[PDB]
Amino acid sequence: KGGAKRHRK
Amino acid sequence: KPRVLVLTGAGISAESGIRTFRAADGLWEEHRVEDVATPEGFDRDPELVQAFYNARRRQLQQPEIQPNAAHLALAKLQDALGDRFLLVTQNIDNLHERAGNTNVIHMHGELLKVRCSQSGQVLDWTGDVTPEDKCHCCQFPAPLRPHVVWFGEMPLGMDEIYMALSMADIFIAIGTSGHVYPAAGFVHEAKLHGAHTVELNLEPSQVGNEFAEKYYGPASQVVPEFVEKLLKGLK
Ligand SMILES: [Zn+2]
Repeated sequence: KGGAKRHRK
Repeated sequence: KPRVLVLTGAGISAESGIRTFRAADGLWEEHRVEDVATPEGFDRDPELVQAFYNARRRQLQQPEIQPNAAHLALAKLQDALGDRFLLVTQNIDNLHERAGNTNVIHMHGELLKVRCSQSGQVLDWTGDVTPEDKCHCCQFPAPLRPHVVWFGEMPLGMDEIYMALSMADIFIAIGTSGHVYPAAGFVHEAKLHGAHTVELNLEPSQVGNEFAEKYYGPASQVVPEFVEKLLKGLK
């Protein structure tokens, strides 16, 4: 769960 | 008695001398995150990316870099709570381990580890990675990469983390910016499953308003103060 590491924007 | 889950981010290690991506300009050590923390970036210029992690890995082990009082407080918190405590960190440093914490979940990996690009086997590794450094786990030796989760990759330990998010009675996020997902969404999951949520930070995070209780200031003062308050409260 949670999806991949990603930055907001 | 309460189950306590702590999530730490880069802020906790700032007083120790470790910097991170400051989303104001989206630069980490004056590099664009695209170039030093994505699979594409590593595909495009592996020499630069390996050099970048080599520099970070060397800097982490310099004598001036030490756990600070916030790290020590979290080790005291684990000592007090034992199996009812879990520490998850976004950080790739080893300052929690140096402070005395054990069983730390490094959801974004560890700067002092590398990974076989073929088998996925993980090695402790304190020195530079050069192109001559290949794995010892494969018949056909494969290049090693930092065991660091890049943007676009799946974080580590997520099943255990989500389990702890549900199980927690108290969720404390320390030194997080609120801009890096999925970690920045953990507070929502914790709240969903009934935890009391606490933010300890130098600067309020993007998601700070979702937290029930919050204290701001230098980590080395705020985190020990909160750990003392919590342990007194627990008796
Ligand atoms: Zn291998």
